[PDB]
Amino acid sequence: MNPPPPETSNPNKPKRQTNQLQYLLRVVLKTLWKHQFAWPFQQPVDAVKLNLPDYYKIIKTPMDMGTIKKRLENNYYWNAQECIQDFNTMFTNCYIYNKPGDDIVLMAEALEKLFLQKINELPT
Ligand SMILES: CC(=O)Nc1cc(Nc2ccccn2)c2cccc(O)c2n1
Repeated sequence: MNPPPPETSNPNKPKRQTNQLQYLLRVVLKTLWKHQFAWPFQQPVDAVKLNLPDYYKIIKTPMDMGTIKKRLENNYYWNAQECIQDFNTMFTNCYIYNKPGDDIVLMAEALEKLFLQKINELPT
């Protein structure tokens, strides 16, 4: 079945709220959330509902925009680079599990190119 989702709070992890992390929630995430290809990434992969029983045998660092959202809302991150790593992990997983030109990869590559032009400039 499905593994536990990644943690969205951790009381012994130091937390911070920088200007660039506010921008990742308020601006970067909340617009990517609205893209037409955003739905498969708005929650952890449900390997049971999707009949992908091999997903979590291949992917061992799962990540998804729904986890990132709760992490941003809970001030989980020390800095913006930690949150950007989570985004890249989400995109990289999708390219590892699937193959060039799959419908899901096209969705991810569309989000990823949008993600890059949106983080091109972060606040100060
Ligand atoms: C062969 C295959 O179904 N691959 C998939 C399917 C996903 N979500 C879905 C969900 C519903 C229908 C089809 N697809 C998916 C999601 C996130 C990351 C991934 O790597 C994914 N890979």
